[PDB]
Amino acid sequence: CPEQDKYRTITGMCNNRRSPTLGASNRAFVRWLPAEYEDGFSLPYGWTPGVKRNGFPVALARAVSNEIVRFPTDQLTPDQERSLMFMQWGQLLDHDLDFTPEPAA
Amino acid sequence: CPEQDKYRTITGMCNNRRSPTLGASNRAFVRWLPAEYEDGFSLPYGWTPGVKRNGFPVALARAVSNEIVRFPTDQLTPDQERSLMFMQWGQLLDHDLDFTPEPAA
Amino acid sequence: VNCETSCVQQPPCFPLKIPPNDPRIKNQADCIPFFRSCPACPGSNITIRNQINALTSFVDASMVYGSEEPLARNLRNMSNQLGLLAVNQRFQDNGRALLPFDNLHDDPCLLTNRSARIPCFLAGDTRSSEMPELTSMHTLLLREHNRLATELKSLNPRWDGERLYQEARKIVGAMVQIITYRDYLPLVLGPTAMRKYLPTYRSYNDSVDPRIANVFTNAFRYGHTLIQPFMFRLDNRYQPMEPNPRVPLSRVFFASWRVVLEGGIDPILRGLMATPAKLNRQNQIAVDEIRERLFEQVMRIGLDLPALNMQRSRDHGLPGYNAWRRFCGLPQPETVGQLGTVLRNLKLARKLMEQYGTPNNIDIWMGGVSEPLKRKGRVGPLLACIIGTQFRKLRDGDRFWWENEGVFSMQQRQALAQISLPRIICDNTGITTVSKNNIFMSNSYPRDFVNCSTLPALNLASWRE
Amino acid sequence: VNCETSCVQQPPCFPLKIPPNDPRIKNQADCIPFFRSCPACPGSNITIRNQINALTSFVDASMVYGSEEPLARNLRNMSNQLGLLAVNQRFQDNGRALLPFDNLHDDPCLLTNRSARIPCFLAGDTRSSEMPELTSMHTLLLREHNRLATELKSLNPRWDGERLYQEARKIVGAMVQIITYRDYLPLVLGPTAMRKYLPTYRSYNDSVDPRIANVFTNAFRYGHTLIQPFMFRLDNRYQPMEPNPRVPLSRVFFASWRVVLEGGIDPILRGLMATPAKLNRQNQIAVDEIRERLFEQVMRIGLDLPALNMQRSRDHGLPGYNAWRRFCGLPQPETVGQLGTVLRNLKLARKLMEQYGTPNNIDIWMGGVSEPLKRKGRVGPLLACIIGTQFRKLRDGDRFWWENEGVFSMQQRQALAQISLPRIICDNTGITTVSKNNIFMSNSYPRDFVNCSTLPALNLASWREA
Amino acid sequence: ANFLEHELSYIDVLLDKNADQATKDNLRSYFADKGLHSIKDIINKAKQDGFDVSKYE
Amino acid sequence: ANFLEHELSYIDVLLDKNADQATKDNLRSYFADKGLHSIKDIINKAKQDGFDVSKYEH
Ligand SMILES: *[C@@H]1O[C@H](CO[C@@H]2O[C@@H](C)[C@@H](O)[C@@H](O)[C@@H]2O)[C@@H](O[C@@H]2O[C@H](CO)[C@@H](O[C@@H]3O[C@H](CO[C@H]4O[C@H](CO)[C@@H](O)[C@H](O)[C@@H]4O)[C@@H](O)[C@H](O)[C@@H]3O)[C@H](O)[C@H]2NC(C)=O)[C@H](O)[C@H]1NC(C)=O
Ligand SMILES: *[C@@H]1O[C@H](CO[C@@H]2O[C@@H](C)[C@@H](O)[C@@H](O)[C@@H]2O)[C@@H](O[C@@H]2O[C@H](CO)[C@@H](O[C@@H]3O[C@H](CO[C@H]4O[C@H](CO)[C@@H](O)[C@H](O)[C@@H]4O)[C@@H](O)[C@H](O)[C@@H]3O)[C@H](O)[C@H]2NC(C)=O)[C@H](O)[C@H]1NC(C)=O
Ligand code: HEM
Ligand code: HEM
Ligand SMILES: *[C@@H]1O[C@H](CO)[C@@H](O[C@@H]2O[C@H](CO)[C@@H](O)[C@H](O)[C@H]2NC(C)=O)[C@H](O)[C@H]1NC(C)=O
Ligand SMILES: *[C@@H]1O[C@H](CO)[C@@H](O)[C@H](O)[C@H]1NC(C)=O
Ligand SMILES: *[C@@H]1O[C@H](CO)[C@@H](O)[C@H](O)[C@H]1NC(C)=O
Ligand SMILES: *[C@@H]1O[C@H](CO)[C@@H](O)[C@H](O)[C@H]1NC(C)=O
Ligand SMILES: [Br-]
Ligand SMILES: [Br-]
Ligand SMILES: [Br-]
Ligand SMILES: [Br-]
Ligand SMILES: [Br-]
Ligand SMILES: [Br-]
Ligand SMILES: [Br-]
Ligand SMILES: [Br-]
Ligand SMILES: [Br-]
Ligand SMILES: [Br-]
Ligand SMILES: [Br-]
Ligand SMILES: [Br-]
Ligand SMILES: [Br-]
Ligand SMILES: [Br-]
Ligand SMILES: [Br-]
Ligand SMILES: [Br-]
Ligand SMILES: [Br-]
Ligand SMILES: [Br-]
Ligand SMILES: [Br-]
Ligand SMILES: [Br-]
Ligand SMILES: [Br-]
Ligand SMILES: [Br-]
Ligand SMILES: [Br-]
Ligand SMILES: [Br-]
Ligand SMILES: [Br-]
Ligand SMILES: [Br-]
Ligand SMILES: [Br-]
Ligand SMILES: [Br-]
Ligand SMILES: [Br-]
Ligand SMILES: [Br-]
Ligand SMILES: [Br-]
Ligand SMILES: [Br-]
Ligand SMILES: [Br-]
Ligand SMILES: [Br-]
Ligand SMILES: [Br-]
Ligand SMILES: [Br-]
Ligand SMILES: [Br-]
Ligand SMILES: [Br-]
Ligand SMILES: [Br-]
Ligand SMILES: [Br-]
Ligand SMILES: [Br-]
Ligand SMILES: [Br-]
Ligand SMILES: [Br-]
Ligand SMILES: [Br-]
Ligand SMILES: [Br-]
Ligand SMILES: [Br-]
Ligand SMILES: [Ca+2]
Ligand SMILES: [Ca+2]
Repeated sequence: CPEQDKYRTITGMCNNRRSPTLGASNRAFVRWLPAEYEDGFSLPYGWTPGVKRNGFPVALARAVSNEIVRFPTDQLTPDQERSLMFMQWGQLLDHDLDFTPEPAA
Repeated sequence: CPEQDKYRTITGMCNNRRSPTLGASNRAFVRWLPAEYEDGFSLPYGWTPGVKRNGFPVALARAVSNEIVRFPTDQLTPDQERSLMFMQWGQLLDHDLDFTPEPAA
Repeated sequence: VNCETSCVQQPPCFPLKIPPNDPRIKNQADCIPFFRSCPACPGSNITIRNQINALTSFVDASMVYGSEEPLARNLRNMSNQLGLLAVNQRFQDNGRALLPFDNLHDDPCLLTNRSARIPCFLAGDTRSSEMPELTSMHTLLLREHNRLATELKSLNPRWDGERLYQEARKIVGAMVQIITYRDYLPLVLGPTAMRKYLPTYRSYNDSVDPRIANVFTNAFRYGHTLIQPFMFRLDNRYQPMEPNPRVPLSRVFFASWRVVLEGGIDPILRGLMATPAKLNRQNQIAVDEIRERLFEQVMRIGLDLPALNMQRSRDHGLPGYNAWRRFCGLPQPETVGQLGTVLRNLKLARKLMEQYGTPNNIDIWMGGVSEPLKRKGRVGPLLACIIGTQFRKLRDGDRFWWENEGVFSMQQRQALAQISLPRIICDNTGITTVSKNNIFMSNSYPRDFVNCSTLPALNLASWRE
Repeated sequence: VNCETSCVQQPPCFPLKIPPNDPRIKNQADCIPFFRSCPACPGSNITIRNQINALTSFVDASMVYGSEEPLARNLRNMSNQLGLLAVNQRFQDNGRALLPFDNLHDDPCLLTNRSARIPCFLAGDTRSSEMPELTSMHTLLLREHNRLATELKSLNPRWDGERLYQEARKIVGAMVQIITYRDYLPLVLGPTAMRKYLPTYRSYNDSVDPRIANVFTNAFRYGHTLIQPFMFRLDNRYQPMEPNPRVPLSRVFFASWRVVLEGGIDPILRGLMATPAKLNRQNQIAVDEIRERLFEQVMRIGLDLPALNMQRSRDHGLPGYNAWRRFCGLPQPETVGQLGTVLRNLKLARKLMEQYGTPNNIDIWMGGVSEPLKRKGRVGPLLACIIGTQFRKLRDGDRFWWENEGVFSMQQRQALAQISLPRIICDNTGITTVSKNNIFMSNSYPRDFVNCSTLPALNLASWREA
Repeated sequence: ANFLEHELSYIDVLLDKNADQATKDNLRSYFADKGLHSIKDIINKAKQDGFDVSKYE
Repeated sequence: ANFLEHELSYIDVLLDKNADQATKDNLRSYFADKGLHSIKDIINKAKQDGFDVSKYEH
């Protein structure tokens, strides 16, 4: 980590001199809260049939989407005060901040 | 985690129902500050000859002990208002709270 | 084992199961495919599992320049010392640069329009082809880097390509910062949340942790509720552009051919400027183009983006709604009546309870988007806290933040304050009429539009050696 | 490379090098041995290295009962249904129990007095034999467990071994908590910090993280400044005992034989009650028995415990003093003069700056113990913040905290309020005279002592189940 | 994994012909949990781990 | 590791009969930083990865 530089590194290393991986790529997310897993440490809620979360059965994500999120597209309300460029910058911005890798098929 | 229980587990598992490893044995310590290693992620300050910390040479731990900690032991000041049991309860208590394993030779 | 074609729950697959009476997927033996996110410490029975961020957390335009050293070299034009970003060598839109092509194993962009044989684009981030509106924004920023390096080259003949590349990059990063914090985040959070979570900038603070929080990767998907079911293209009088003015979203995913062969970026940028976003309402959360037919042209089955959001939060071991409410200093509803009050909607509160049983268990995305929106913002208090907290850390914990003493001179900062996204569109496209005031609010032609010549350019006189 | 004998720096060895003109180690090519703490994720270069806690964070008397299920079982007497902890089967201490012996592959206790052939003791934690004073405390709690179980058996005959064991364990755990938070921590922190960091308990909060913080494993080593250079043993008139009444500490480490063959735990306990702690002063931090001769009887060279602490903090990637000050919301000195003001000791500030160059780099233990002590405490503001914060989390984040509703009845809670460490000593040893007031402050015989008869026993009548 | 000195006393209870059957089966269960399924296995473990077992002939 | 389409421009500049020498050395060092030390190992990498580069060969 050099003692004088002039521009950003590509990877983000060395932005923070005292803890040089902070904000750099290919590093773990920070946790603001302790993680909540079915088995404490690894398995997601919904993994093992019959295993409840905090006293209640886990709702299928698709089931939630069906009951709560689904609406008739003809009802769509346009935003009088936001352009579609507003949506798009947010996705562009998201792509500057985080990408969470997964294994490949 | 069973929903009723009445005693502590030995390992500390299930004390916290929503995050059942918290405070259990053989788990990573929580970090209140981001770590500070020589290379950012693993090597301790003082590992590599010549590598500074935040602008300055890393002092040998034994030198710090020699120059700051050492004193003539016959000049020891007894604590008028603490017993030696105060020392010993502290060690006992520590031994309830944390042991950091090391690899065996 | 193959999560794309199988419904077996074995690592790393965590497929979404199908309820009875699904409106689309009738066969309960089927599933929606899902790969669990890569663990930081694979195979461990000591660590609590955590996920990886492959990008730089900083608002550094890494989606343009890449977050890894090899990729970053590949994106550059190494055939001269002009400090440029490689451009497409086969195609142009009306004389101007397109992104270079990538060379992937299973190129999804080739599976949209098979005959066109237009592969996916290569950019600093791998998702640049996912919708042509995203691609256009990417192409814009590429062109603006080349324009800047060219202008700097003229102004400073001495400079080598490294110098030109870095200086342009540093300008482009500062524009993403300024657009984001001055123009975007206020319209996300609303004035009240903005002042509370982003008070006026003081200086760099090396004790502020600038990492993306795990929860933010899920919380910032609030933006799925803004998505409109069509891609709109408008001609140079901002009229529907024939013969496909309104393309359903499920025919634009990975449709790189549409940029190259159906009129370049100009029509797409005009449609983002002159069309409204979707409004998030409690009974109109998210459209079926992303909920039923996400990526349906390039996969065995249409995905459900909202449902993937919720599965992902579980994959990442994210606490539920009440825990995040508590984190944020907001009251935590325990009953259906209390949840009703918090949501200003007892009907929605009953439907959340019927699924989840307790507000403790409501998935963070579902909870966040359910909340009523802050005055003059497009998220509620829970998401405003998560989003605002994150962006404060990205600002205050960034050593190369544009306002930080020593990054830019006072003259450079003054020049940089004059930038805006509409100007960047003027500078790098064939569009001459653009959104006024705030580009993110303006949405109606012609009342919200101006000629380009009314907008001051970025003056680079303070970059002279 | 074997870290105990090699001075080569290769994972996992991180030996302390020796400075020029060391007052004790004249051989500069020698080193003080040091194994790096086990990484939570071995061999990764995604993760930031972190260390492991092998024990339960909770104040649950896990140093008695163990923190792993196989160990916990081995500590129990499984030859009847009385719910007892296993006791030594070869030795007694005037008719009372000693801890059973462990069976270690490399046993350091056996190297302290070779002819005596007494191994280390087995307990809930592996360090119980590190000094006889610590051994004596582990032995006290073992006995107290067996006494409660015996008494509960008498009260509730139908209870099986598992029931008796668990109920006794639950009481011992409550007793450790009460002595810690009512009697001990207030004298550590002082009143001001006690109020700030440990306000009156309300209720269990399931959103409080109860984990031990990495930094606490280093900051709580403040106790090293309290260590006296001798083991003191006193007879039943509180007079010095026998031929060896004041044994240098470098001859008591792992010396289990002293408990077994030189008179039991009674004289040691008298020694702890009727001798002062060492005072920490800015010019008298730690004694040479731990600084020069730590464990010298059981290994190739004497260790330096202060030095180990600072090497360990670096091993664990701990931030320096100013970072911890900032985390606590305390001013961060930049200059020697400012450090002088903070320490109320310019001389020490100049010494710390000659070593470290900036206060940003002072190691947390060294900086923590260098601070002036809070009124009626024995740590400065920095260590008060870290220790206070930790113990607040262990209390509020513990579902089995003894005052959490549903853990004990009201009647049991009222019974528990009467317990004291002096009483526990009366009930499980041959000592008839003990510290009054607060045992941690009382230190001079006879001024601060009372007969055991004046102290009320723990009344277990509310533990009666029909 | 090492046999412990106090466990030798469990061997005594198991070879005591006048000790409650319940008591013994509890101890056999304790030893079976550590991979020792017969008394000859228990004595042998004690021997390997350094204890004199010669009063068990 | 895969050869990209835009790198086909950098084979033209290497084969250019009067292109600047310090340009053509930069491109050789670029390709040599990804394991391709000759031009014959630059066309053999473009081949495998799906392009046509016999539009130079006979
Ligand atoms: C149960 O206990 C939790 C935790 O309480 C903490 O620990 C206990 C032992 C005591 O020390 C408390 O004083 C501690 O707070 C309580 O929840 C916390 O509530 C506070 C106040 O509402 C929350 O703080 C807020 O945090 C907001 C978000 O940013 C914070 O987090 C980021 C993390 O990186 C950090 O950068 C930032 O500086 C903040 O720390 C912030 O906007 C807001 O202004 C405020 O600071 C805190 O987050 C909560 N912690 C959780 C949920 O773990 C409960 O209130 C308590 N309940 C009861 C009834 O006692
Ligand atoms: C530079 O920035 C750091 C970090 O600031 C945070 O993020 C920025 C973006 C803003 O949101 C800040 O408001 C945030 O705080 C600042 O340091 C922090 O200062 C505060 C206030 O002094 C510290 O909070 C204190 O924490 C004490 C210890 O307990 C805390 O941690 C435990 C364990 O997790 C937790 O249980 C507890 O709830 C606390 O969170 C506590 O005794 C005290 O009352 C107070 O809450 C905070 O810890 C500091 N963080 C760090 C990383 O040092 C700097 O002040 C700032 N400097 C300047 C000049 O701006
Ligand atoms: C055309 C618009 C958008 C998409 C198409 C799209 C799609 C996705 C997908 C498939 C994911 C991953 C789902 C999973 O977990 O498997 C995804 C994640 C993220 N989004 Fe989406 N998105 C479109 C648009 C937006 C907008 C407008 C956003 C914000 C304003 C936005 C955010 C995000 C974020 C942050 C993620 C997670 C990224 C990560 O991997 O860390 N998206 N999107
Ligand atoms: C009564 C005598 C005490 C010792 C003898 C002794 C020795 C050690 C040693 C050797 C370590 C390990 C050092 C290393 O890093 O290699 C150690 C660590 C810890 N201590 Fe020490 N200690 C004695 C006494 C006390 C007292 C009175 C303490 C507190 C009041 C105290 C605390 C601690 C703590 C918490 C540790 C770290 C434990 C861990 O492994 O996490 N000790 N001590
Ligand atoms: C080592 O241990 C032996 C015990 O095995 C100690 O020997 C005893 O010493 C006392 C005098 O203090 C005598 O009264 C005993 O009769 C001795 N017993 C035996 C077996 O000789 C010996 O003193 C110890 N060594 C040291 C250095 O303390
Ligand atoms: C590099 O720049 C030159 C001049 O601007 C251009 O002709 C060439 O196509 C560029 N190559 C790439 C791959 O961008
Ligand atoms: C596929 O692409 C070609 C481009 O040459 C275009 O002519 C054709 O209309 C496209 N098909 C559809 C259905 O859009
Ligand atoms: C078990 O308890 C009995 C009765 O107190 C005692 O005689 C025996 O020695 C104990 N066994 C062990 C291993 O402690
Ligand atoms: Br999180
Ligand atoms: Br966690
Ligand atoms: Br509907
Ligand atoms: Br820490
Ligand atoms: Br860290
Ligand atoms: Br001295
Ligand atoms: Br997996
Ligand atoms: Br262009
Ligand atoms: Br098509
Ligand atoms: Br995507
Ligand atoms: Br340069
Ligand atoms: Br700004
Ligand atoms: Br605002
Ligand atoms: Br922070
Ligand atoms: Br509704
Ligand atoms: Br909760
Ligand atoms: Br409420
Ligand atoms: Br609210
Ligand atoms: Br309003
Ligand atoms: Br608005
Ligand atoms: Br808010
Ligand atoms: Br136009
Ligand atoms: Br604008
Ligand atoms: Br190591
Ligand atoms: Br020597
Ligand atoms: Br006893
Ligand atoms: Br024994
Ligand atoms: Br000796
Ligand atoms: Br030890
Ligand atoms: Br029981
Ligand atoms: Br208490
Ligand atoms: Br007090
Ligand atoms: Br205080
Ligand atoms: Br907490
Ligand atoms: Br002596
Ligand atoms: Br002094
Ligand atoms: Br001094
Ligand atoms: Br040796
Ligand atoms: Br610092
Ligand atoms: Br100061
Ligand atoms: Br202070
Ligand atoms: Br006092
Ligand atoms: Br006595
Ligand atoms: Br008293
Ligand atoms: Br007391
Ligand atoms: Br190309
Ligand atoms: Ca970035
Ligand atoms: Ca414990």
